[PDB]
Amino acid sequence: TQTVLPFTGLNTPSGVAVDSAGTVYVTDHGNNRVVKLAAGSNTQTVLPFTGLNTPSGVAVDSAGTVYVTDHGNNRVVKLAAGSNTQTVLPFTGLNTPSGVAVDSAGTVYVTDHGNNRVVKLAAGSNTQTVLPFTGLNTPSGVAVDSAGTVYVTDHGNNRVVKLAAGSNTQTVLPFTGLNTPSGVAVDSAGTVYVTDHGNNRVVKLAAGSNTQTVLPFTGLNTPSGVAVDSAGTVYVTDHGNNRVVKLA
Repeated sequence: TQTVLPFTGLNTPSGVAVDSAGTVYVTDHGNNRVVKLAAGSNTQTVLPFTGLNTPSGVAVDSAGTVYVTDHGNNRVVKLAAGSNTQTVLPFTGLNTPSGVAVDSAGTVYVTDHGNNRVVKLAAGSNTQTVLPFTGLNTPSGVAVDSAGTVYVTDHGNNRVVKLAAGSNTQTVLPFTGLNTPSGVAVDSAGTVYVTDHGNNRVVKLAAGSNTQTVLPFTGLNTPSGVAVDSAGTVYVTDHGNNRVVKLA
C-alpha cells in the first residue's frame, strides 16, 4: 500500500532524497525550489536556496548539507547546514548537471548530462575526477553506496551501470525492459532501485541477483526521482502527478 506525502504546490518535481532522520527532500523543479518534510509532519519547508533556475537532482549528506543541480546556471550548489550559506561547487566543464550524490566522506558525484560523463570532487578539492564509465548517453540518475560503488542511470541507453569500488570497468546491471529511465537509488543491502520513467514503474534488483522485482506502486505518471531510507522505504517523485509517494 503506497502513501502520498503531504507536499503541496509541487510542479513537475524532479529529484528526491531522504536523510538519516527520514526527512524527505524534493526538487520542485517547476518552481525553482527545494522543499522538505520531516517524518510525521504536515508542514513542508522551503529551503533558503537563491537564484535556482531549472534544478533537478538533490542530495543530502550526513551533516545535513543539501546539494542541488541547476540546469539554467549550469552548476551544482551547496547549502551549508546551519549557516545556510550557499556556495557553488567548483566543478569544471559541465554541460547541464543532472544528478548528484554525496558519500560518507563528503565526496560529491555529478552526472554531466551533455558531456556523457560522471565526475566527482572530494570535499574542499580543486581536483575533479572523471569516472571510467564508457559509452554513456545522456546520463541522469546517480547514487553511491557505503562501499563507494557508483550507480548511474544511462538514460539514453535504457540501462543502469555501476562502477564497483576498486574496479576499472563498468558492469551493466541486468535490469530488463527499461524505457527512458530517470532516478536511481541504492540501499544499505546493495539493492538498486530505478525509476523506469517510460513505463510508469519503479524496479529493484537485489545485490548479486539477476531477477528484478517491480515495486507495487500504482497510478504513477512519468515518475522521475527515487530514494530509499535506512528502513527500506522507497520514495518516488511521481512527476506527472506533481506528488511524492512512498512504499514501506
